[PDB]
Amino acid sequence: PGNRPLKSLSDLLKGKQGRFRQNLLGKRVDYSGRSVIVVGPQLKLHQCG
Amino acid sequence: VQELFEARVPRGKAPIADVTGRVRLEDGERFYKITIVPDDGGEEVVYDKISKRQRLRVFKERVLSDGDHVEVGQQLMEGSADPHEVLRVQGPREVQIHLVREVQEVYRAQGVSIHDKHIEVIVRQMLRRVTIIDSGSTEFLPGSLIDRAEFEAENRRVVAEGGEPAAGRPVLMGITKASLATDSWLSAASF
Amino acid sequence: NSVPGAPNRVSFAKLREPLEVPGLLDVQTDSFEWLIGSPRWRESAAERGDVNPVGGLEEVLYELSPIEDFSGSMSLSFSDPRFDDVKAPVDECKDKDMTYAAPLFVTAEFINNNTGEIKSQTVFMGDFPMMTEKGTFIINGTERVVVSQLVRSPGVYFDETIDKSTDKTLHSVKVIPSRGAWLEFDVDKRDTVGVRIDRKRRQPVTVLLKALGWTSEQIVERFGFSEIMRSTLEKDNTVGTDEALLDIYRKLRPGEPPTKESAQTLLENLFFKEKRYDLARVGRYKVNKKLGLHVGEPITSSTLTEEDVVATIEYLVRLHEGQTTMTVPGGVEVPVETDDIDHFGNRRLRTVGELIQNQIRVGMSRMERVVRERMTTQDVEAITPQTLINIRPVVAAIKEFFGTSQLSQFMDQNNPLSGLTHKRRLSALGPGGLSRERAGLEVRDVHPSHYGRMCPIETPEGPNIGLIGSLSVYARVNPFGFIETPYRKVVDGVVSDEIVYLTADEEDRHVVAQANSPIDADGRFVEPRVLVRRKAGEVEYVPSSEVDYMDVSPRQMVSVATAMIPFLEHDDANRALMGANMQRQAVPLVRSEAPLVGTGMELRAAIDAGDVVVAEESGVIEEVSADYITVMHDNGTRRTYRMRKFARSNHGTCANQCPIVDAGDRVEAGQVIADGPCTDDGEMALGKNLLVAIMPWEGHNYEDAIILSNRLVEEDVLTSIHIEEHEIDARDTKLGAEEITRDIPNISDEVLADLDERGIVRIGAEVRDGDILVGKVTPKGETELTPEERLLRAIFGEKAREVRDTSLKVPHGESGKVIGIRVFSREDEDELPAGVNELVRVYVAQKRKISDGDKLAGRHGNKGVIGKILPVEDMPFLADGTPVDIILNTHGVPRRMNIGQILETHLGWCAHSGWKVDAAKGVPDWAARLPDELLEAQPNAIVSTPVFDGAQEAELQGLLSCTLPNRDGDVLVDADGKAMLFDGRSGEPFPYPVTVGYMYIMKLHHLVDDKIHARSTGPYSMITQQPLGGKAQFGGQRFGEMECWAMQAYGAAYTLQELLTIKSDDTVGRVKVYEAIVKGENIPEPGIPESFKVLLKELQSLCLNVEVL
Amino acid sequence: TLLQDQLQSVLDTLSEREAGVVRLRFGLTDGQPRTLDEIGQVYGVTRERIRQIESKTMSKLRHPSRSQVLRDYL
Repeated sequence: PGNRPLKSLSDLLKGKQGRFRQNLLGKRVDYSGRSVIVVGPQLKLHQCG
Repeated sequence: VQELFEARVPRGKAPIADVTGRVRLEDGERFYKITIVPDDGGEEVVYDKISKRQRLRVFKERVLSDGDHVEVGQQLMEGSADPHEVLRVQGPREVQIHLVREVQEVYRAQGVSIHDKHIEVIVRQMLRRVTIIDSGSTEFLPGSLIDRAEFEAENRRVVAEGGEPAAGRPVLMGITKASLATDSWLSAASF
Repeated sequence: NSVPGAPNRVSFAKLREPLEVPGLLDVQTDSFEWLIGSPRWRESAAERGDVNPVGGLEEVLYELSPIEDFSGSMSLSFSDPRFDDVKAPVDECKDKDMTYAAPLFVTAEFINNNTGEIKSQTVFMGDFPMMTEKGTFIINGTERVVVSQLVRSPGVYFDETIDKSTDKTLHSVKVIPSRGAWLEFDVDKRDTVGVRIDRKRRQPVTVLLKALGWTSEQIVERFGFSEIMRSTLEKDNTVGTDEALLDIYRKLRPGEPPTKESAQTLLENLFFKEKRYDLARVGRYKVNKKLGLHVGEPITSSTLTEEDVVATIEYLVRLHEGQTTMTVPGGVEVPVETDDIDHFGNRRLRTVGELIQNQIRVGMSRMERVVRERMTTQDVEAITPQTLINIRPVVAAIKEFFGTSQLSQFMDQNNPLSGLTHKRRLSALGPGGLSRERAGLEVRDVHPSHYGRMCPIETPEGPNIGLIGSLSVYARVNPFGFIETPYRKVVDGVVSDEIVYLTADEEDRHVVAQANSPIDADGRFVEPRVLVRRKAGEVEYVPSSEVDYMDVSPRQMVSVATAMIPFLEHDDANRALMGANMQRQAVPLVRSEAPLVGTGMELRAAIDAGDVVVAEESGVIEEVSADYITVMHDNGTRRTYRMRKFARSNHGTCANQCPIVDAGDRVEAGQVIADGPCTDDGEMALGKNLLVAIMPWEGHNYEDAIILSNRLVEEDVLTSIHIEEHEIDARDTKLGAEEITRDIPNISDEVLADLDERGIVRIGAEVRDGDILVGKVTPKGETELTPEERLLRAIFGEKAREVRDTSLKVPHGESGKVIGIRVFSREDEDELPAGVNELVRVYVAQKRKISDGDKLAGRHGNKGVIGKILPVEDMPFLADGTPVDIILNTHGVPRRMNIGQILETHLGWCAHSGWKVDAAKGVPDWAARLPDELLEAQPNAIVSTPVFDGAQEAELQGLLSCTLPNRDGDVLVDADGKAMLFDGRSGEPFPYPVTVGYMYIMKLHHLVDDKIHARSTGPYSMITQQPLGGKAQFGGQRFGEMECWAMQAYGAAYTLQELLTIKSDDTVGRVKVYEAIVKGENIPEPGIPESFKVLLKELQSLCLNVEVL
Repeated sequence: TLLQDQLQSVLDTLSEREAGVVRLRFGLTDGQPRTLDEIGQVYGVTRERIRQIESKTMSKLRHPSRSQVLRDYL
């Protein structure tokens, strides 16, 4: 329905969606966060806020 | 830099000398004419049209002119010489210096420092294969690229058995074309 | 100036302003104002020429009517489109989520051809959204805006190219109409022509020309001057009309038997049949103008008449011969030159009117081919006009435009200026135009024609530079879609006041003067020569005789958002652009204090932004209250204004509003009555004035970081309000219907001490992170509990239940009171989507103070996060004891070329202290010019400095030697503008005088509360087991590719594999590591993941036998 | 798993019989429940001699000390 080609078996491997190209395109992970940064002029070289 | 690593032919092509000897310069219709007379001597090498936009080079006497003694691989015009020709004419070890200098100069022009061992690690992956011009006796199709180590260890399998003279010449190839053909089937299947 | 009750803002300008700023929002209202057809536009485009005007709808019907079938036995006609009055006022429509529209009525009539009838029937076409007084639309309660679109105008475009083979000049042409066919007249490297119409490989000019009914002699007669076409005719190989007409038809199809239809019907059904090929009313004008056609004519048509074609043909041949002028029998001589595609004379602006008209047309082209199809197969003589009109498709098309269309955008309104500049925007991308990745860097560059029409400074910084721009100040949209600009015409070096709006075409032909020229009291150019802008676009220099036009004032090039930066002529283009883009992002504070030193565009851009309650008719106040005001007009009837308090904007800001008048004040029409979000006394005030020093302080403001004083936190000087809206819905499921109730599955009794008896929380409850807002519960279904659980329910005598605890809980890191609670129910007629029995929304307010991590910014593009907030007692304080408020760093000023932010720092101090020129015997040389009555100003006095005509480097230095003492005569800022600060922390004074002043800074909307994220373990997508989050879901960070490259460069294999296997996909690994962690055991060594025993199966599904050796 | 282990620990503090009685009743170790008389089948008693003991043991567990450690898992 929609006059579009159905994804066959080979499409599980080819393209940027296949198994081969999976671990290469990067993937989001757990135990992670992000935030804006500021200056810590009192921190040592081996520390961070 | 991308044209240097891709091993293309520089649009600002500059013809390189092929044989040592003298040089004969003739003007003409808007480009040039340059015939190198071999120091051997004998057969001369002729370059037909060197557009006037591409001026003459320089060499150490001065701005190289007619009747001058040019060496084997002395560049003739200013611009950019293609690595393939320098490889064919002066050997691999000269093409390595050529590529390294052409890249390191483009980098120095901006005040950036990159130790030569990096560019060397990158270049070493370009001069690994040989092109099989003469299939010889062993199953090697003409015009194919084969790894140097394997191409040499197979002709090492030349226990008399009929002299198998697999003749091939080294090949300089860009990073893309050189990475397309690998030794692990899935690694290549991932392209 | 020219405003009843505006504040007195002294100005530093020197010139006059013959023309006053237009109705900034005109480009939207007076532009709409043409589909409806209100008499306002009737007179507007009836007094300035425009012999016969026709509305936007009328111009559609009059192209649709009269509906005629192929039988030719009956006809349908439309006319007289009129609108009723709106059903619900704006406010209510914004509250009940109903679209703000009005009914549309069109008189329809059917007539029979056999005998004929005069059945006239007023057919209801449906609801039609109307434009609010501010220029925005209300759709389903959300306030959206339509954005005009730049598109090249249909017409004739010539051009020339150079071939690298032979290096000659080949001159091509093209005729691009709206919804038609294209026919380039190429001129190959060789000869002869490029007649390849409709893109079919080629044709010879003599073929189409003769096929048009031209003898082989007339061709050589007219087009022989002009011998290049001689070879075309020679090598044409075809003699006669049909001998080449059928050949054209061949090249067109191809492969079909030629006939008399395939010869004349085709040609007469591609260019002269005004139903498949029609160039809009614009193209019919750009063509006449370009060629020298009927141009002097009320001419109105859309057929590409034969004549025109022939003309352009010879035109082309004349171009690739070498000439300047061109003429045609009876036509006005035109100049011959290749046109430019980017020139603003060939790039029109489809406003909000034409976009709706296009949608209405595309709808009619569905509702039309439904009558003539149900016109034959119906019972004749039994049909009435309404029986044929199936209006539904049109309303559906309209709703499909106002939604899901990439040109109808949510009004970006976090302050008045952001809203005002969301309108007036022009985006070259979008439907019907070019794309963002398929348009080279040529439509992005600024063209010398943009001067006066599109601002070159204001534009986004992302991958949209040049694609999305903003209109200028004085510009105005032509009736066709070309942008105009006003000039003053000077005759014989006598600058007059005859303002004349020039377009982009007729500007180059003339010579434009400069804005700031030494006119002497009459309009005479004092000096003998003058700067100019000649046709090409260069900046020449001419005598004061050729100058015919002159700009009305400087800052014409500058947009609205840009015209508010003081000392713009001292900032670089990068920093000026960043400053112009960092003002529509500010937030409205709680006090909204006006800026001490701005420009004239403050007061004249708030009353037009539509957030300042403007007195309608001059009356007298009668009663005021925080909720509403009442004015008693001089003629009986009074009028009550209702100001909106604490209404949530679209981006979460506060839309507060408060009166600024007493119970006796007299007011006049236009005067301001109630302030707005970011306004103060009826003029833009986006931030606060803070005492700033320019020293680097012990490394806390390092590389764009900023330090503040605690005063800005104690005295609520940068406190803002934020109102968020949570929403949940209760539908019917397979097992039953979800119920929003106070009852809940196993739960404590301290998590219900704030819910009303019927679920939803009570207004005023101080909620925090994790609490409950709405009590929801869903049927569990049916399961079977293992022993350990059955032996546990029996112990605690709590028999299980069949419901799931799926409530609506506050997300992470969010607090503040509960302001409003809205509730809709299907059982109470509150219409909602399919399968939804109830829907509740809860608004939570929060007062955010300034905090390290919040971004700040001045007008001059300088920005930075807040790194440290020292106590009020350790901060460089002036000799009196006043601590500096912010401490900007020095190393950011020089290398960014924004010294503007320094000048206003100097002036900012003057206007704060107040000066008095010592010229009590004679005006000093430096200040003998600027204004009068500006030689002294009371302390804390307001001033202004227009963009390109304001203070002067030699005037501040004169205003900086008079800085009257604060309380006891003691000048704190020496002539150079530097004080002597004491170090509040060490005690002793700094060894060198430091620069201090008053800078006007604004708190941007990039607070840390929005950015800060984290995730220990959340929900995972079902199809792909990678982490996934949403509104109340963490989300998980993305470990990309270059990060893997870096990890490998370190040689850290275990960390990489852990980030790749037991944190993204390996379901048996995530739980097996979580259990280990929680139990305190060792994390199991990462083995081979389970995402490798699936590649083998996906391969074996291809008959590939892969074995691990 | 922690819940299973805590159930085991709690039931290890009762009589030697009552533990197995409750287990076989709720089928913890083996995995299949047992009727009132079925359990006593191995204890040589009848419906009442089993039900009284089971009820009294349940009342024992309801004691605050026993339910303190388990109330949260529910």
